[PDB]
Amino acid sequence: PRYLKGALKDVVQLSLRRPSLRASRQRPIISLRERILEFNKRNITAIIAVYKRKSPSGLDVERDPIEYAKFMERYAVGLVILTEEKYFNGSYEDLRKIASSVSIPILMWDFIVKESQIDDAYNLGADTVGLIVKILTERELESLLEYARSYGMEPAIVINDEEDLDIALRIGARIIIISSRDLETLEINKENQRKLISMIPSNVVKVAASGISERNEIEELRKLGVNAFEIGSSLMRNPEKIKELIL
Repeated sequence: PRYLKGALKDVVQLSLRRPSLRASRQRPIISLRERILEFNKRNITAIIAVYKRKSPSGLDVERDPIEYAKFMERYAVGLVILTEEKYFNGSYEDLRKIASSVSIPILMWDFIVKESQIDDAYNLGADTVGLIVKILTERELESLLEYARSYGMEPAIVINDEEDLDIALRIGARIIIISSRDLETLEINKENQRKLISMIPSNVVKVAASGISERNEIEELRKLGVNAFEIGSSLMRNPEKIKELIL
């Protein structure tokens, strides 16, 4: 991984130390990219609902994974499931459980740093994974992207700045997550997010993340070319906000 410090470095040490999992995948690979695109053509708002019990940028929510997933199934273009243990209190089990209960596409969000964590996604039912630029060498990032593709997965590439984005373009990202929230400071910059978005080619699926909270924002960002929307903690709090958000 890259040279790091503080909370980030600590997540990446744990992730490297993280025990693999034995299991057989019992679902098909459902592409997140392809379904975002269907929603666009179908003129339906593409919301990606996140599941997380805890995050550094919210208060803890105790809530049933399955009940949440089954509920979002009626509405969301897909689900993000956190499986990072320390900072997000997530588990592979949340993934397994939800994966056996819904058949919308599932992205596993963790700090992915080695092949075996990709094996776990696959083995557990995840349709795809988040690859984090700020965390990986160009080499590792290219290496794990190829590896995810060997299973049939098309990973999302998560970005914050122009350097991130340039490296996503290097590897030929097909799906990019543009987060406005900095991993370290937790500062949100929507102005920087908008510029990043303007700089991304049309042929690439663009998902805006962090900070989104109302249909007007979603509408403004759609006019700017955004395809789908990762929405987290507020849906954890109030899952039925998504009916409002998809109008």
